[PDB]
Amino acid sequence: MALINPQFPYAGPVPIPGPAPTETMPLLNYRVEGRIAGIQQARQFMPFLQGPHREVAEQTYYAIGTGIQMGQTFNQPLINTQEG
Amino acid sequence: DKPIYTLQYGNVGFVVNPKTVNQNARLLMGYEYFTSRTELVNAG
Repeated sequence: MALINPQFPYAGPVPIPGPAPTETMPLLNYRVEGRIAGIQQARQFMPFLQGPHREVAEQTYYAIGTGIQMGQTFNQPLINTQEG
Repeated sequence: DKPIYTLQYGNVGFVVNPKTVNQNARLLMGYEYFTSRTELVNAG
C-alpha cells in the first residue's frame, strides 16, 4: 500500500543473475518397502498389576457356634406368705 | 519580480564597462535561476 512518488517513480523489476535453475528443483525421494522387524511376543511380564486395588480394608467375619447349653442350680426365692 | 527569460542565447546580457584593468583581471559571475524538466511529473 505504498504511495507512488510522481517526482521519482521507478519501473518494474529487471532481470538479474540467477541461481542455476536445476539446483532449485529437488528430487522426489524414492521410498523403499519396510517392515516392523521380528516376531512379537504375545504377552509381557509387567512390573505392575493390571487390576484394581482397595483404598481401605474392611473387617471380615465368620460365624461360630457356642456349645451345648446346660442347666443350672438357681438360688430359689422364698414363699410369698405375705412377707414380700 | 520579473525574471530574465529569453529564447535565443545571448538575447539579454550583463555589461561591465571598466575604468582601470590590471593584469590577470577577471569577472566572477554567480547566477540563481529556475530551470525546467521536460516531461512534467504527470501525477505518477
